[PDB]
Parts: sequence; C-alpha cells; structure tokens
Amino acid sequence: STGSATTTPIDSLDDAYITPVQIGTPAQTLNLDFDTGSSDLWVFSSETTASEVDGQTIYTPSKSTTAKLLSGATWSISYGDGSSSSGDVYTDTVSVGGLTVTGQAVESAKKVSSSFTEDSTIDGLLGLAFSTLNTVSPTQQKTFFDNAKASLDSPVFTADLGYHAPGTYNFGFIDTTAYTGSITYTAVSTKQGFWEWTSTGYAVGSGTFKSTSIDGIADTGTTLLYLPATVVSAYWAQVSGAKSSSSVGGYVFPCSATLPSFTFGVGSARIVIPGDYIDFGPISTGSSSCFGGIQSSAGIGINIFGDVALKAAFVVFNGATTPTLGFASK
Ligand SMILES: NCc1ccc(C(F)(F)F)cc1
Ligand SMILES: NCc1ccc(C(F)(F)F)cc1
Repeated sequence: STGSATTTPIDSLDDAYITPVQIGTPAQTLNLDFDTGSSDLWVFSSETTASEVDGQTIYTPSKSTTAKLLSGATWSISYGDGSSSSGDVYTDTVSVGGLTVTGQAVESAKKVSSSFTEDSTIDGLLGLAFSTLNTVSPTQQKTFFDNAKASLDSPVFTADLGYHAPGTYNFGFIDTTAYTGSITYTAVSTKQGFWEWTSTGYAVGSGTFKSTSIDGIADTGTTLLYLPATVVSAYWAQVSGAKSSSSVGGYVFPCSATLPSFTFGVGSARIVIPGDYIDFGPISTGSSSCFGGIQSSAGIGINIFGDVALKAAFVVFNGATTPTLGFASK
C-alpha cells in the first residue's frame, strides 16, 4: 500500500509545515507537524489543560470507537528549542493520505509548553525518526512509519517541501516525476536515533567548493539550517552588513541585501539553496534588520539540516534494514 498527503506552510516564512492526519473512528482530522527529528505522535486533546489550548483542533478519544487507553503508560518530551509536552497514551486508528495503521500509539497531551499554545495552526507532531527515541514509559511505542513499514510497497517515505508553497509527503513509493536528474544516496547512522548523515562539503554563492565532512541530521521539524561556526561565518562574511547579534540570538542582515546561495554536498552531488530561502524577514515588525536562515550549531551540539535545506531538494528517507537518505534536485 501507499499514502500521499499535501503539506502546507503555516505562515509566510515557512516556519513549519502541517499535514492533515485522520485519527479515530469516525475520523477526527488534525493538522500535524511531521518531524523526522523526533519519534512521538502526540496531539492536543480533550485532556489538555484548557488554559493551554488556544485555537488548536483537539482529539477527543471518548468519541472514537477504536480508541483504547494504554493502561499506565505516560510520555514526556523536551525538544532542542526548549519546548515540551506530556500526558497519557491511547491506541487508535491513524490514516495519512489513504495509508491506514491500526493500533498506533496516540499520545494525548495533558500539558504543553507555551510555544505550542501560541502556535494555533499546529495540532500536534508526528514523529518520523527511529523508534528508539520514543518517550512512552514503561513500554516504548513504535512510530507511524515503523508500524506501516511491513505493508508499504517500499519501506520509504519522501519529503518534498515547498518554498512559500504546498508540498507532499509520500509513503511507500518514489514519485519519479517530482525531481530532476538522479537521486544520490548516502549512508545513515542510527546510533543516536536520528536520520544522521555526513555532508561532503559546502560552497558560498559562486565560490570554490570546500570538501569537508559535516555530520548532521535531516530534520523536517526544525526551521533553519544549523551548521558549524566556521561554515556559518564564511557564509555571512559575503553579506554586506551582516553580523552576529547576541540580543537577537544569531546572525542578522540588512533587509535590503541580496543573499548568496548556499551549496551543500551529498556524496559527489550538490544541492543548491537559493539565497531567497535564507531570508527570514524582519526581526520585529517594521525593522530593517532581517533574520538569517543559516545559523551556528555551536550552542546546540549537533548540526541540523532543517527545512531551509530540505526544501531545496527531493528527500528520500529509506527505512530499509540498512537505512539510507537520498537527495535529488528539483
Ligand atoms: N525536530 C526534533 C529535534 C529537536 C531537537 C534536536 C536537537 F537539537 F537535539 F538536535 C533534534 C531534533
Ligand atoms: N523540533 C520539534 C518542534 C516543532 C515545532 C515546535 C513549535 F514551533 F511548534 F514550538 C517546536 C519544536
């Protein structure tokens, strides 16, 4: 079987992408943030503290004839940005773009951090990293992808994120009309539970390509591109007036500047991020200082190929017994 769903940016800056997901019987449709950097499927629900819900669509397990409480199970997650949530666990039927899994663990939020409350357009997350990172206790639970794997025509999913436009998540098949050229595959390490891979280098604008190994994770759940300080300094040095701002928390640039492109290597192939993808607009309303889409990973401890990089490519998440990541231009 296969599944295919449209994913849509939540605002004009592509800060995140939401994809509709059917949960329960009869279906309750929630718009979830597909996150290859985490492994919990959690949702705003009728159990969430009422003061922490502000416009989100909630899952109501008591209205689903297929929902079953998972006795004694709980979950608690903290994300790298300091966001967090926690609650109890149901099992229920979950469908994505026609692809149905029965008995999927649906983690019902009882408490969420303020960053989720203030994001009225995100009803939850659907984790797509490896199941070893799932936070359900005492019995760890599998991801949607892991549960669907056996029934998929091919054990893959693909991410085709749009620049200021809708895109597609496909499960079980590779749409050969969605990319140009060939797909270049590269090795994945699962030792940390992430889709972790090694980029072969980078170039700034039309500059010389620098061959250097950059270990990082492919993370649809993170907005920006987080790279080592040396790389990021070389990028912003080519932008007149760009500087690192401690008060703002990263590199900013005069909004009137034109940004150079950024190229990263995948084996012998090259993915080019257009300069316009790196513009994240004024730091505050009316400001002539703009926030950069490439920032240092020095404070994070890991390099992150977030949406800024992934939306420049067609990305194959190959969940075969030896997993690999595939990148193609589009
Ligand atoms: N999108 C989930 C996520 C959040 C944080 C991290 C970090 F910062 F720990 F690498 C990775 C993945
Ligand atoms: N990396 C996971 C993640 C996804 C979304 C959010 C936000 F923006 F909704 F708070 C936080 C963390």
